[PDB]
Amino acid sequence: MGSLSNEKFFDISLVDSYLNKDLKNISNKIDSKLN
Amino acid sequence: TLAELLGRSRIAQVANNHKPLTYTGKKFHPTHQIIETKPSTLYRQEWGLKSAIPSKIKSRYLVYNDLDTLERITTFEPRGGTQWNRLRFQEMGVPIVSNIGRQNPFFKYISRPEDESHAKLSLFKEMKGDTDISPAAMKKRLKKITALIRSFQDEFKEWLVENHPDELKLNSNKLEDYVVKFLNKKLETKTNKKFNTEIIGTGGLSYSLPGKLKNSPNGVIQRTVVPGRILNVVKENNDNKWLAAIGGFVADVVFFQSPPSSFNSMGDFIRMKTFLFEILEASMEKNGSVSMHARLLEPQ
Amino acid sequence: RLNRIMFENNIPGDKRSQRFYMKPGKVAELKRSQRHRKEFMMGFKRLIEIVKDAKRKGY
Amino acid sequence: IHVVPKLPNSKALLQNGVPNILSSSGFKTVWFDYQRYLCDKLTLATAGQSLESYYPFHILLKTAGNPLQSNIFNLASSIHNNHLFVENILPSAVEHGTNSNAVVKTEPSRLFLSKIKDSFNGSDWEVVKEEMIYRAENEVLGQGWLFLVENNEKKLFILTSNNNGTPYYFPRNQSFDLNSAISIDEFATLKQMKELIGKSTKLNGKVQDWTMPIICVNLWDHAYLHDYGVGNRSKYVKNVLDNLNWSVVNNRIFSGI
Amino acid sequence: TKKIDQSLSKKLPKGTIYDPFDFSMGRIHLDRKYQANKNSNRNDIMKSGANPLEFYARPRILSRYVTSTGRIQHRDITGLSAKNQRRLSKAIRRCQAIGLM
Amino acid sequence: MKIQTNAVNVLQRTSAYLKSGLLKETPAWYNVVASIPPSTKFTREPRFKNPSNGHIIGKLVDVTEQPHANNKGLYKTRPNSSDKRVGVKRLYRPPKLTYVEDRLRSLFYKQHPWELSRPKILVENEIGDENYDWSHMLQIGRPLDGESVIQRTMYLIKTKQYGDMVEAYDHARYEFYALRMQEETEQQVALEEAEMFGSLFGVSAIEHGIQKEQEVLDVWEKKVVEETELMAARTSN
Amino acid sequence: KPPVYRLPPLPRLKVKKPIIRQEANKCLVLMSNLLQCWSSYGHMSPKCAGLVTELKSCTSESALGKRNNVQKSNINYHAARLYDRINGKPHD
Amino acid sequence: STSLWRSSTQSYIYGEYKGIHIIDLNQTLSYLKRAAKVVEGVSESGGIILFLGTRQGQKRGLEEAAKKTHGYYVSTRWIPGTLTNSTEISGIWEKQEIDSNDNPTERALSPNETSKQVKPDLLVVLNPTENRNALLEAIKSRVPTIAIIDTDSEPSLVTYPIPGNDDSLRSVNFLLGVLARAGQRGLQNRLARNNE
RNA sequence: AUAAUAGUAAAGAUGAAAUAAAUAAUUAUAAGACUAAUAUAUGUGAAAAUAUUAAUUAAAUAUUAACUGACAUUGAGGGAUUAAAACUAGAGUAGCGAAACGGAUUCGAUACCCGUGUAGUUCUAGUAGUAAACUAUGAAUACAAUUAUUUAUAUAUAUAUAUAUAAAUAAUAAAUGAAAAUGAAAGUAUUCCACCUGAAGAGUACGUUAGCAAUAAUGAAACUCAAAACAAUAGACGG
Ligand SMILES: [K+]
Ligand SMILES: [K+]
Ligand SMILES: [K+]
Ligand SMILES: [K+]
Ligand SMILES: [K+]
Ligand SMILES: [K+]
Ligand SMILES: [K+]
Ligand SMILES: [Mg+2]
Ligand SMILES: [Mg+2]
Ligand SMILES: [Mg+2]
Ligand SMILES: [Mg+2]
Ligand SMILES: [Mg+2]
Ligand SMILES: [Mg+2]
Ligand SMILES: [Mg+2]
Ligand SMILES: [Mg+2]
Ligand SMILES: [Mg+2]
Ligand SMILES: [Mg+2]
Ligand SMILES: [Mg+2]
Ligand SMILES: [Mg+2]
Ligand SMILES: [Mg+2]
Ligand SMILES: [Mg+2]
Repeated sequence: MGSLSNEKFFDISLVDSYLNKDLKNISNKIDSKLN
Repeated sequence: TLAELLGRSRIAQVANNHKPLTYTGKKFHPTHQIIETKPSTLYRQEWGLKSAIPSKIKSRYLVYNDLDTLERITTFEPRGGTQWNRLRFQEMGVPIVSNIGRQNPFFKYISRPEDESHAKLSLFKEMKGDTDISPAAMKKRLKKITALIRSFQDEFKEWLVENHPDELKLNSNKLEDYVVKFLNKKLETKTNKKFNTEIIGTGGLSYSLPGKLKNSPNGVIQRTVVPGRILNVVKENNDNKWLAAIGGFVADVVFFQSPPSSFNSMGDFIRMKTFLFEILEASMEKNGSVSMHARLLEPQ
Repeated sequence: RLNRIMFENNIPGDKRSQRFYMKPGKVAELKRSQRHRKEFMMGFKRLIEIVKDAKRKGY
Repeated sequence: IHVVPKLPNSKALLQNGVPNILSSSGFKTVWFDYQRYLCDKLTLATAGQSLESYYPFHILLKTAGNPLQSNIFNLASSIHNNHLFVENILPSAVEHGTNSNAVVKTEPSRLFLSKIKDSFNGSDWEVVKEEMIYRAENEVLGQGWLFLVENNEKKLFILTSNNNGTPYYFPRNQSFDLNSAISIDEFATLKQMKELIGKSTKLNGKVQDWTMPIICVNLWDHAYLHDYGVGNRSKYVKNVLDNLNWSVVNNRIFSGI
Repeated sequence: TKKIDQSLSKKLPKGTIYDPFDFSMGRIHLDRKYQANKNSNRNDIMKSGANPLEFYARPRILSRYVTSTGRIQHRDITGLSAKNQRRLSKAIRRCQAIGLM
Repeated sequence: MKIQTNAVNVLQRTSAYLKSGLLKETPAWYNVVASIPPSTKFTREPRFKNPSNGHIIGKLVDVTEQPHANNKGLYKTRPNSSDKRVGVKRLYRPPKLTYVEDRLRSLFYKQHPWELSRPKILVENEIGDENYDWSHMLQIGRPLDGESVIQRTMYLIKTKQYGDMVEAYDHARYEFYALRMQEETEQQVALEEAEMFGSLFGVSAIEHGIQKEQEVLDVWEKKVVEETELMAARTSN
Repeated sequence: KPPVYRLPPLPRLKVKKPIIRQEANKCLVLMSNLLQCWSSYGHMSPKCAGLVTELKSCTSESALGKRNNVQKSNINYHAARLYDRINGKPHD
Repeated sequence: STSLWRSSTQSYIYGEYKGIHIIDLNQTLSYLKRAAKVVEGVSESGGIILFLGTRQGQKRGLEEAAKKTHGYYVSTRWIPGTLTNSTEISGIWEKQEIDSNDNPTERALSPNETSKQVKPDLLVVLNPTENRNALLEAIKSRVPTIAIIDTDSEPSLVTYPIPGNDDSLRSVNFLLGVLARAGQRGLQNRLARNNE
């Protein structure tokens, strides 16, 4: 999963995607797809 | 070339084996390939091995580990007795049946994913089937795999947001399901333990198909009667059945109602006498043993 | 049974060895020689087993 | 590998068959095809085992007492029996291929006709042939073999076998068909045979039998159907016994010189 | 007498194959000679890959490698590797100094 | 042991005896040995290829031949310590012969342990006569056994009918099961048919085993009794 | 893994005092049982009748019964015969 | 076994397999042909060929090889000194004179001719590792020798080595048979030239 | 060792002996020294040394990556460390134990054995720099035929073995050697240092330097002799 993981104890992938505009550019992408 | 010929030679055909020739544990199946020499070759100590077998050996069957050793001898035992166990099983004409009603392993059946619904049970069996693995080679299954699985992150970071985006925004109960399937789907192409060393079916003990009746001059045989021996004079402790020695196999004997009085009389010498038994069924366990169930037919 | 415990814990041997003082150099020499004899006996028994096995097979 | 033996005057046999018994097609079935069929199956059964280095006659004796080697015994017995039949019905045992010999008049010897009278209460050879034809029709319902055998007492007698029954070893003669009903006299013979086999002390449970065949007739469908047809096997046995090669049959009787 | 000592009779397990020799005295003697504690490895923590020095506060596990009087067993008896024997002995000596063993 | 000189120079030492006159008559072997000189080099010879798998011996992969990054993600820019050690010994050590078929053979007998109980004859007849067509498993001249499966698997992978060795192996295994089942039935039926026509057998396999077990169990009875009487007396002490 | 210990070259391979098993005399054990039978059930008790009869037969001709009263070990003969073959010594 | 390797045989080894060294049969064939030609030459020249083999079971092969080459054999024990101390060991035994057809001339031999050493012209040794004495005597006596050289055997001790398994009676009898027939052909070619 | 407790009449020692409310048992207290098994000094350390536990500080391994670019080897003089004994000063002193005084043994016994036991053995701060300080074998580099056994790293998989490459040890080929033997050196070569030139006199004398001292280092000659020494062989002899 990496950034898109459900684990309470996540890895640095999540923190990297945050600072790299990936967890945000994917949340908007998913929401835009839902639209 | 000489190398090509050697690979196909009869000595090459025997698979490498270093298992103890003197084993005192539990024996469930043959461990060494029986070697046989003809009478003419035996007269000349010729067995097709590297060196002549000592003339003291009068048997025509042996089992060996090494063609030669640092002690300048062949490591062999002049015995071939597992063949008589197989041939005695054939004479009892009891087909081996699955107690779980599984498909016949010797037929190419069209199977489906009925049992594949346990993808998370067996995909993790590769890392969890490590009962007897080294403390660090098993630990190499953690970093080596992590990198391989971590190389599919981009593929699963796009497929999951294109095939099941709702789960990524609602719950991971289904996401975990898509993960187990993803790896297996991307692993079926891979070759992890592509060769399975588990025993296939009977292991070669019997190739008889159930169903056939035994015609005899006295009519069709309905119950198979086989001479045997009772080993213990007291039922197996914690078990409601005694043990018998029938045709090179140890079976569990169930008595009609009572135990014959020769038991108490004979005592610990009960094995000195031969009784007649009926072989109810024969099953195969995963350890490679045969579970033979018998019945002490007593003159009545 | 009690005697077996004494001999498996070397109680009688230790008591006798503590009656008189031995110089460290002599102690080391005796420990080296005893180990050699123990290992030598193990090598001897291994060779006798090979002989018996070889005899049984007709060599 | 067991190979089909080469027969004398094989070119004639593949063109004109065996005169007065079988045609060219009939002989190709009984020998060139069936003997190939048997030898190949024997090779597949015995290759890789000690039996591969033994001739079929020795194989049947070695395996006669082993219940689970009956398949090998059957193949060895049939192969030996078939070449015993093809040998005494053959125009000439000597190879007159380059001598173009067309005069082979072989007649029963005096030792054979003397043992026939002694063993059959003065019956003539012609009468014994009728008994042989009768025995085949009433004792061999299906496949089998008809033999004229000699025992250790110098007496010639008639033995019939069902399927592949050896004449040499009485425990495997297969002369009684137990699929049908048997009389108390036949059961007595079987019971007495079982007792003899139980008196042997050998760990292989084998007995001594010195019976030897003198004449062999193949009663299998591979030998007569194509030329005679279902139901005409008695006409086939009559022709075989009337056109036997007596140079071979006479040599099978021990003289002692 | 209808009784025999257990040392004079062999009990053939269930599901195993046997030869006629398995009923002889030679089998009895042969089984005694080749009777080694080879099943210990699967039950021997110190032969599994764990570091014996992590058990210095668990006297119960350490007490499996000392005699009745507390004498550390020689490597010939424990069957451990040189490193594990070295580490195990250190663990036991440390355990003794802490007041647990 | 030192390389001997006097065994291969018998002709030259003999010629000195004849030229001087110490030996009057030429030996019968003298002319024969002169025409067929002995080999007298006794040298160690290098080898540059494993004959079994064709692996090249004595080849060093230079850093120029490894331009791409490794499994660790690093480029190789200099020779490593192993590359800088002379490897002359590998040229002279007899190569270890290996075969893919050996791996399948070990698998087959691990999957079918009882195939080991079928006796195998290691004595060869004539390797040069084997004319086998491995399009089919059965062959005239050899038994049906594990080797039949392995050779069939190799033919399938050699003809490229199957790509993966596992798939070819499984295909061969089923052909082996079919042939094994036809033979198990031919033997059972042959025994049944013979008994139905009056065939009699002295001792069966089951009976043979019972008799052998009795012989052993009788000696065991005596010893047990003897050793259960020495114990009783010795324990009385 | 079990440590193999290899000996240096030796002038001989010999057992100083080979252990030979010596079976017990059947008459002595018969006497040892009869003596015990008398210790429990009493001397001349009818319970020891069979013991007395057996002892008399065992000792009738020789008080220790006829026995194979000889046994020697051959380990040293074989050890000396096979040592050079099995010692694993390097070639000369 | 590779553990028993005598590294002086390195050039004869094809490889190792199943814990043993595999001898290169291409070299065995070339060495065998050369050795066979030597036996044929000596036989055709009328020389004395002795076949020495002291391993159990070799007698039958050794006796027939001697018979078909009109040679000699020793299967029981090589007496140390048979060649170097021949007068103390073999002087008492009887000699005979023969013609070019190998038929006894029947001429009585002077005591001078019956005490002279009768040295073999060629020595064939089946098991050289157990016959060092004979090989060294052959060297001292300038007698060419042929022997089967296994991977643990010293090649330089013999004039014409034949690399090959010396432990199997089949391998030994196969190599001995080839050498014996080569001798037979030499003998037949010598008897034929006398006729014509 | 001291005290208590009950309990007693011998205890202790030796080849046998004799010299100096106990001994034994159960408690309590004090003191000094030592470190059972594991254990192979395996390993570690330059050597000397180093094995009850923990902690702090310092040093030490393999592979890979990058970097420096011959910066190396050896090493006169010099420097540092260096067992046991010994000495200086101050503490300590259970046990052991030169000496001394006694008891025995013996023809005698300045001994071996026993008792009482001082210096010493322990710690702190120093002096001194000697041992069969030994592998009686200086250090470095290149190289040469095998096996076995461990260890380490790596590789593979049909997962627990298998395959590799080093190190250690054992037995060897070759080679070397007076041989015993050495065996990766006591082999094949190269480089640097130390040292030797018949025995005895002598590691002495004298001088010098250093030390609180004992001593340590350096280190001769005359006279006399045709000896003297090593390995191995066959004997003889051995409480
Ligand atoms: K050390
Ligand atoms: K530069
Ligand atoms: K410098
Ligand atoms: K200096
Ligand atoms: K003190
Ligand atoms: K030393
Ligand atoms: K130096
Ligand atoms: Mg050999
Ligand atoms: Mg006290
Ligand atoms: Mg300690
Ligand atoms: Mg060390
Ligand atoms: Mg320096
Ligand atoms: Mg002081
Ligand atoms: Mg004193
Ligand atoms: Mg100082
Ligand atoms: Mg001094
Ligand atoms: Mg000095
Ligand atoms: Mg020292
Ligand atoms: Mg340095
Ligand atoms: Mg001085
Ligand atoms: Mg000396």
